[PDB]
Amino acid sequence: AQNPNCNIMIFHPTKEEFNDFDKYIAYMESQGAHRAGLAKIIPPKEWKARETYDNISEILIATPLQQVASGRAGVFTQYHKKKKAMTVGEYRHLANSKKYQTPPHQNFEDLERKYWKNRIYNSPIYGADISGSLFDENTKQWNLGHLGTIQDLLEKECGVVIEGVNTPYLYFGMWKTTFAWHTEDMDLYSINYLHLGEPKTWYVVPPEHGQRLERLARELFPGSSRGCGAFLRHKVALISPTVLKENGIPFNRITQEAGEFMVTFPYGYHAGFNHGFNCAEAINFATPRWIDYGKMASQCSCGEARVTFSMDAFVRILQPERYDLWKRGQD
Ligand SMILES: O=C(O)CNC(=O)C(=O)O
Ligand SMILES: [Mg+2]
Ligand code: NI
Ligand SMILES: [Zn+2]
Repeated sequence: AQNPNCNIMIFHPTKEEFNDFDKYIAYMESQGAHRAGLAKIIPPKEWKARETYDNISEILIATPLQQVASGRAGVFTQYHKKKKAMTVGEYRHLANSKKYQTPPHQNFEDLERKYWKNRIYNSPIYGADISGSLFDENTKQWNLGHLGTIQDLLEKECGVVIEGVNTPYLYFGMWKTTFAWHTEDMDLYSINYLHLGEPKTWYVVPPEHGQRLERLARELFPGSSRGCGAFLRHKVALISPTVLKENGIPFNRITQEAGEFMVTFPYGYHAGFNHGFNCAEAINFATPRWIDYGKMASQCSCGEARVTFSMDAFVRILQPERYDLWKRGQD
């Protein structure tokens, strides 16, 4: 069995290997990359996402979100407070302000220490889930707006034709912006490209050990667990690496820098934080190997998780027994 310790693997495809996206994902899996839940892909030196980032300031962040924490430094939740609209140029100036800018630090490890010590005492502002793309249309390789759609994958594998679309989303971050512990909708894959700016640190639990993280989360968040049998779908709970180590939960960590892709694999729980002002693009995708994970994915039916239109069909076709309850949670 490849990668039996479930380490995060880093790939360096050549320009030739970068042509066929599906083939390269299958290659990484042949080497055991999915066992980690996360992989890093460094694009060939000849590749670029677009020519420059000099003209992005006028993109609108319609509903910036202030991420307010509650709890203790290593075990906390966050809620998202809506703020007034602002442009990317306005948001960048805000991220760089004395109130929000990255503090002086020695290296990524020192910054990680400062994040877990101090995150809860501040409320950073995030642009999230902004439909759009920063890939140039002429970028043919690994262009996250030109991938094969999940609806087409389901049709190819299972024969069923369904409604729905699959487009990418932009994220604008600043120091201490935080992504809570979660798997993707329907335990899909994700791909994330860091277009510009400061890094993102990721934490990940191997898919084969995801239920260990779920059991710890039920212990640490006991009222939320009573409220919903899939409350991590709410995407609000944080647990630090020190707490995970104290509780014996298997995990790994890695820092993504600008110009790098990260792939999350089905049922790989992940969480993390941004180091400073940045912009990322991400989208969900599927392969044949996902189908079995989609069929088994937990679902939130309490009303909190509310998701895209296109998840309806996935539930309806892959999880018909659950469909009526889940749809009630959507309405
Ligand atoms: O950029 C982001 O905020 C978050 N990305 C992910 O959790 C992902 O690609 O799965
Ligand atoms: Mg612009
Ligand atoms: Ni994710
Ligand atoms: Zn719920």
